[PDB]
Amino acid sequence: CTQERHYEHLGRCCSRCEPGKYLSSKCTPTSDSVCLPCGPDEYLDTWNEEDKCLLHKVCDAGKALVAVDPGNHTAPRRCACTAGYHWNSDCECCRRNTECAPGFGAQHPLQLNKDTVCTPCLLGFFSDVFSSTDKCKPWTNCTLLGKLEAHQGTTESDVVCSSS
Amino acid sequence: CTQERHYEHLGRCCSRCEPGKYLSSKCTPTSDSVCLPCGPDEYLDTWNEEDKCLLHKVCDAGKALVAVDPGNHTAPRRCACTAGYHWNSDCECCRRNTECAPGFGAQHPLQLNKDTVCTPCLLGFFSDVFSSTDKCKPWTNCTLLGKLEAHQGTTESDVVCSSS
Amino acid sequence: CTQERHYEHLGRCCSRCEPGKYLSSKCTPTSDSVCLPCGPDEYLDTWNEEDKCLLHKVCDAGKALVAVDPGNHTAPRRCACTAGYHWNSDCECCRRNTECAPGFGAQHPLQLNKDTVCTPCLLGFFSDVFSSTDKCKPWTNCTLLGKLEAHQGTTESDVVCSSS
Amino acid sequence: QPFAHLTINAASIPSGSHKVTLSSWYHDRGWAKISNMTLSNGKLRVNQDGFYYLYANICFRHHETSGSVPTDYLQLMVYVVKTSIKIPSSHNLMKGGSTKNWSGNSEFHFYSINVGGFFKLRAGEEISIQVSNPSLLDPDQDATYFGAFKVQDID
Amino acid sequence: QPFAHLTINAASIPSGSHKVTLSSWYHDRGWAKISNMTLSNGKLRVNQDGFYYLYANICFRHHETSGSVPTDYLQLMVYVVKTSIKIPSSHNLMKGGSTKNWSGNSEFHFYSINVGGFFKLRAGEEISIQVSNPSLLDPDQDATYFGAFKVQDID
Amino acid sequence: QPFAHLTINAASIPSGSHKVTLSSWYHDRGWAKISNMTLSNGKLRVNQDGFYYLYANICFRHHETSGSVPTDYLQLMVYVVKTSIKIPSSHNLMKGGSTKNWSGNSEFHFYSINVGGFFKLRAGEEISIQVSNPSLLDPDQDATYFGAFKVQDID
Ligand SMILES: *[C@@H]1O[C@H](CO)[C@@H](O)[C@H](O)[C@H]1NC(C)=O
Ligand SMILES: *[C@@H]1O[C@H](CO)[C@@H](O)[C@H](O)[C@H]1NC(C)=O
Ligand SMILES: *[C@@H]1O[C@H](CO)[C@@H](O)[C@H](O)[C@H]1NC(C)=O
Ligand SMILES: [Cl-]
Ligand SMILES: [Cl-]
Ligand SMILES: [Cl-]
Ligand SMILES: [Cl-]
Ligand SMILES: [Cl-]
Ligand SMILES: [Cl-]
Ligand code: NA
Ligand code: NA
Ligand code: NA
Repeated sequence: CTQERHYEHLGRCCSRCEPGKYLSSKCTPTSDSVCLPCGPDEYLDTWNEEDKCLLHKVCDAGKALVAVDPGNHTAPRRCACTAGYHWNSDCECCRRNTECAPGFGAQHPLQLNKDTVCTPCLLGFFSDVFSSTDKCKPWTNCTLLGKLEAHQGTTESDVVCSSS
Repeated sequence: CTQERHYEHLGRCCSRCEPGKYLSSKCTPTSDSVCLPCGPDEYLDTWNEEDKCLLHKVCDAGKALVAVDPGNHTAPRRCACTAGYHWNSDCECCRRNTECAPGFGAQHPLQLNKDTVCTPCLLGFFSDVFSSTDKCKPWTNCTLLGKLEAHQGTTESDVVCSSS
Repeated sequence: CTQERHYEHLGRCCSRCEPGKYLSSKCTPTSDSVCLPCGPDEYLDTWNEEDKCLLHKVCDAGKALVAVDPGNHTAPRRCACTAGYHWNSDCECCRRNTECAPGFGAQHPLQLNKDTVCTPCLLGFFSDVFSSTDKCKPWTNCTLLGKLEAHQGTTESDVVCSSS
Repeated sequence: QPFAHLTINAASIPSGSHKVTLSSWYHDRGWAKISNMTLSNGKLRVNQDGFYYLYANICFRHHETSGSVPTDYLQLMVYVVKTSIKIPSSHNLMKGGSTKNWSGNSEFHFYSINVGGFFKLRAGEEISIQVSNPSLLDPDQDATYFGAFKVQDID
Repeated sequence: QPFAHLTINAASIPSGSHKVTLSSWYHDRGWAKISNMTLSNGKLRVNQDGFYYLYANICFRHHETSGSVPTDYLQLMVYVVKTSIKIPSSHNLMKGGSTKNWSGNSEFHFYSINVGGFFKLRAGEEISIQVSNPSLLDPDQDATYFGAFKVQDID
Repeated sequence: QPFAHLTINAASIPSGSHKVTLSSWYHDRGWAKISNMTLSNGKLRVNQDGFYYLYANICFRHHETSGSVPTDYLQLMVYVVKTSIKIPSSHNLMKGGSTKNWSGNSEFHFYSINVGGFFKLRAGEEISIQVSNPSLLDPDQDATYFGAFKVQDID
């Protein structure tokens, strides 16, 4: 019969269970599907026919994970790696963010659960460190120090000021 | 009925098995408990109702364990860590004894299966090493060397003798 | 009955299965042994009564193994450690060949799956390196360099030539 | 037939670096299930005589955001223990684990232990799990668990 | 009763250093066997309801002739996953493995993982294995395998 | 139904650093038990056809009082092997273990292996255990053991 919200069993057409409920007992010849609500910390997000509800994933702080939203009985809990780490699907862990080499800066705004994007330093900016957070900082203005621009700076080093 | 040496089963009051014997077959309506002696290397220390006897622990020399007493059929075998090691309940192994820093000496008598106790060096005594066995040794008497006490010693160093 | 190519079962004397075939169903009172041929990559090398054929070993290149012969349905596949490695029965892996110290050379011809044999350098030959492949090399002939033999060489060092 | 599959109670994992007996598991949640057996604070009690197969999977993990592992000596262990409500002393049925060096520069360290055995259990006898470093326990239901199922009768 | 013991298909082991779901096993060859269950590209499908015992043994190996292991960060893992032909998302049943340092001077490195569990399975549900480093998989039939056998009925 | 749970014979563990087949286990002592199977010098013989579940837990340990582990190359392994009194050659059913670095400054090193599998066994066939470093074997009954129990009939 209907592909959505319905399923066929023993010839007759039965109705599925709404999200938040599981299929306690399937349709008998004398009754329809009996659907009970998901227990504590459990959930189902689709129109299902599952024997039991799924258990919410544990946002383990020991894995540097934190919950963005706890999720309901109809919703999966969503986790993210804490500051400075990004989720890696291969190891299923929070890997350390990639450091940007001198001459390159960490693009801002920094993403929540994503790895650091490294962008080359533009004209007038420099980076002299390896950092996954620090972006390209502007050259020092020698006037602010009451000095003069001796030698111009690069993308890896700042300008040098002389009191001449 | 009686809490000690007796146990109730199927209404009637049966007698338990003495240490050194196990409960082969429990009481029938027409007989009492049948108790057989513990086999080789096996034991039971209390008045029991166990199906079989416990096997004596292995005092593995490979774990630096040694037997204080082998134990009988009514007695648990008792093990201890060999010289220089103490038993640790967390790892269930023979951990290396704690070294006493200079200025501190290992308290004597040294215990069999216990960790080294460190005591500060008293007046007239010193320790110049890290050791879990060596205690505070007395200052050198300069007279015995046919010399004189130049500078007085401390708790971490000996006195110095001069042939003046 | 006959010990070879025959086996007794349920009183009567049945015939075994030839190499390349397995014993699908043993002898019934009304028939003899039913023998089916070994499947793909499978084999049996003797006159057997096995329920199923043995699977050929995997000559894993990841274990530095290589196949000498792939073997048939009546033959085991034979593997060998690649160049520079010998099979070790204890670890069941291809261990690195033993290096011959200076003063010693690797005996030739080098064996396929066997460890390097180290032989002392004879008179007029030397080895100045640790190698599992390099054998004892002959002293340099100073005449070929248009020079003269200053100091004679040893088993660990070459001769030295002077343009005198 | 009786059985049990107990996953770790993620909200009640003990702290510290001392060996403890785990006293909180799930019994009816996710993959956690129990039948004809009773569970009381980490002690899976046998209600029916028989030969059971006992198993345990224990996962240890550590991320660098939690700090650093001290003492340098690290032995991650699991002991499957059979207690009884008639005899005070408890006895190890199965033992597993490994000494580890987690002093590296990597941001994450992981290790899992697995044990399995065929044992003769009587009604009243209890099975419990104890681990060496509870503060390193993986709270995941697929990671840290122990269970049992009856195979044959004693007769 | 239904069962399965699937050994790795040595001629179809994926390459790379990314986690993949293994899609090729032996089912009727050597120790490999299957009964009243169906196998389709690494997905062992359950045909009959019941409580099964699931197990997996995964061996990782590396010889120096193959080169060197890069990145230095090495986490050899195995996930036993339950999928379904009615729900797209898949879920981990069991997890095992260890972080390793294989940057030594030894010519050969080896490590094996083992997991086991008692699970409730319905007809239509599928079990699959995924590993972290498929290029390090041991092709031997005694090394890399996973299986299942029914113990009790659901009722 | 037939079964076996064999713990290591602590008084007959071989010495040396070469791989050997263990030829001494307990069969009726402590947790050690056997039924409808026969044991002859480390060879657990099958007396009744059927599908069995085979398992083994092997623990390796080393304390510094015993000296030091030489050669630096250390691969702790376990092979579960099926022999037969009709064919001379033997074959590995299951394999497990790990390469280890036990050259640290710690006083104690420990490592356990676990393997499990569902196999089809005939009467006359024998199961045996072989380990790489017998001198490192843990003599404890909860540490080093192997067993088997029948699940289904062959038919
Ligand atoms: C949780 O439930 C509320 C109910 O209104 C719903 O709006 C929300 O979308 C659910 N959360 C998620 C992540 O689906
Ligand atoms: C061993 O048996 C003897 C019997 O006289 C007893 O005295 C002794 O206490 C037993 N040993 C222990 C440790 O109980
Ligand atoms: C493979 O089969 C051929 C058939 O002629 C036989 O001659 C050969 O000996 C077999 N190979 C081995 C290694 O036995
Ligand atoms: Cl619960
Ligand atoms: Cl037992
Ligand atoms: Cl196949
Ligand atoms: Cl389940
Ligand atoms: Cl015995
Ligand atoms: Cl088989
Ligand atoms: Na930078
Ligand atoms: Na001191
Ligand atoms: Na040489």
